[PDB]
Amino acid sequence: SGFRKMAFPSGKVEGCMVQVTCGTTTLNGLWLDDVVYCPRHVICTSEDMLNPNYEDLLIRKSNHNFLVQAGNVQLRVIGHSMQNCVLKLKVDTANPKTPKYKFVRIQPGQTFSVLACYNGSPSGVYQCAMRPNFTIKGSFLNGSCGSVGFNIDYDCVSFCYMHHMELPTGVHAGTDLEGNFYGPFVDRQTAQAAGTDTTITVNVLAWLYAAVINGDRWFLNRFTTTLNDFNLVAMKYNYEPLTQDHVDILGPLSAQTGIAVLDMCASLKELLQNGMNGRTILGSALLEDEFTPFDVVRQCSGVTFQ
Amino acid sequence: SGFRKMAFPSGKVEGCMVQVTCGTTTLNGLWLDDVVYCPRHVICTSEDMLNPNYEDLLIRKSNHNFLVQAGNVQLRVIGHSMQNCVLKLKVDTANPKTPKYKFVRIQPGQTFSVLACYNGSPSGVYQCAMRPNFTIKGSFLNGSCGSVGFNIDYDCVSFCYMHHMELPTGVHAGTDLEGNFYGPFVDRQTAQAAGTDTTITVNVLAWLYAAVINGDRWFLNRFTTTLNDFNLVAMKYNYEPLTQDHVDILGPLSAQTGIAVLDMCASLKELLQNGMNGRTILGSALLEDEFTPFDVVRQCSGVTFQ
Ligand SMILES: CN(C)C(=O)N(C)[C@@H]1CCS(=O)(=O)C1
Ligand SMILES: CN(C)C(=O)N(C)[C@@H]1CCS(=O)(=O)C1
Repeated sequence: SGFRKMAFPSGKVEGCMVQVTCGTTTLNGLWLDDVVYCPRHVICTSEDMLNPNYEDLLIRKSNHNFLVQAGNVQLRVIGHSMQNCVLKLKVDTANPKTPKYKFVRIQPGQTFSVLACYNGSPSGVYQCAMRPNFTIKGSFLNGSCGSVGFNIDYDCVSFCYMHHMELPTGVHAGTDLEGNFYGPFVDRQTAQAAGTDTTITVNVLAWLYAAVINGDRWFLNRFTTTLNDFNLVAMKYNYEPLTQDHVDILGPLSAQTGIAVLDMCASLKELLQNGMNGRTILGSALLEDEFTPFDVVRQCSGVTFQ
Repeated sequence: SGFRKMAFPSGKVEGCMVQVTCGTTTLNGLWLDDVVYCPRHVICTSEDMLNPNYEDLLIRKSNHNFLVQAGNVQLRVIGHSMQNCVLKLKVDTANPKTPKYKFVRIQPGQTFSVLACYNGSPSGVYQCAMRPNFTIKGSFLNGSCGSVGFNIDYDCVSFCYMHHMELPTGVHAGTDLEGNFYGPFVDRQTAQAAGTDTTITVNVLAWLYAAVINGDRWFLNRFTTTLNDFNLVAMKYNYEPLTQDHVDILGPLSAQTGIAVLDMCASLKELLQNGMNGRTILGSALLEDEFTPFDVVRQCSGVTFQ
């Protein structure tokens, strides 16, 4: 027992990180097979970032202008192409450490691991959720761009995120591995609006199930509710509306604990209206929304990768 | 910017995890050079765990009774010895993935990464602190024993923890890699007392510096204090006493932010006396104590490993 914000083991992704340099800009790339994927803004000067014409900037770049380094080894670039907001650099060597992998576009509320990197070297790993406003709350400094987010399914790495930028508010935006931004964001040094950061209701309920499994039971109340009643309260507190699809996904946790999903919703409703009165749940003083129902099952049942 | 509970990249340690089986008990071992390290309680039946005589139990075990599996490969055990609460199994093959490494015994308040494993396979990675009562608050299920805690210094892995057990209160106890428990705990299924879990004051102050660096400034107050005044308040709230050694360690953070350590102590004193009034700091509703001053510098300056 115990319940922790747990990332996937990072080794499979560590073996894919390289350094990409174009002129005076260095960031991270992802080397899979004989392609290196990186943020197209590698081609930009700080001046360019104000109003970049990526097509025009790219015309001045040749294969030999992209410096790709895998630890000590230089990779030879034999082709380059722009796909949305990423560059695909074709190299003459397939990554010998390439894992089984997929490119997936995740939905808001879904979680993933970030391997934060600088100059193609890993600094750390942490768990993130795609926020309902399509931002993530990460830890990224200058040079971290091209760091990736991923999930592992036994032996297959599903890459879902590449880091591209920080909003003036200090939240993070990026793309899938086809170079399409999550949300309405663009790779330009312009003021960009994050909308309302709503709480991922289904994830809060999953974590309340985790709390019960782990003996943290004080918040269980005598009440039930309905989806419409709960949602009328969820709306007021900027919680995502809970759907029958969400109830269905929580079924296995409901079954393990013997607590009906709607009873757990009534507990959550009282926690929203009354707060925690200075108490904690799994060591948090607020309602945690970065565990999915799949995350809770996974952690509470000890599923393995290799 | 942003500030996250960040583990070390896990790849170097993933390459060291193996499965150890003795009779009907399976747990994890750590394969470094031609030695596999594991919890000595691998030799125990659930009956044995009530009052084990490890010396007597060990007499009935031969090299061929320890089944060691590295993914698909069986390792051949050519020797075994008990060191405190760990077994050292000598194998005929040096781990080809052995990193540069050290065995270190950490102090309470120090942080490390855990790679949670089952049957020699990694499930996840998270950051822990050695609590002042020498427990850790982990995420460990049946089979996780022999999972290790570690720090990385560029290319060298410092192993500091091996998981051995859960207290009836759901906190975790284990050893250094010489098999000496942290704290007064024993590898026996007996009721064992965790003492007071005090807050790591120096770590709270480091995280308050991280908050300021990351623009979360609302808690900065107009006051200062002294070490004796602050400590009189720290004691009442079960905070560890702050020493001049602690002030010294916070010097670089004090220098970066221009906030005197004692001014930050006066801010912390008001947060203890008055609480957060429903506000957050780096997305927490409580004062976080599992970042060291070294952790904050490291994360805020993007230091790299390989
Ligand atoms: C592309 N990179 C690396 C960035 O972080 N940006 C340009 C931010 C966009 C919004 S901003 O102008 O505040 C900075
Ligand atoms: C050795 N292992 C794997 C354990 O977790 N224990 C025996 C705990 C000691 C205290 S207990 O008796 O509650 C269980």
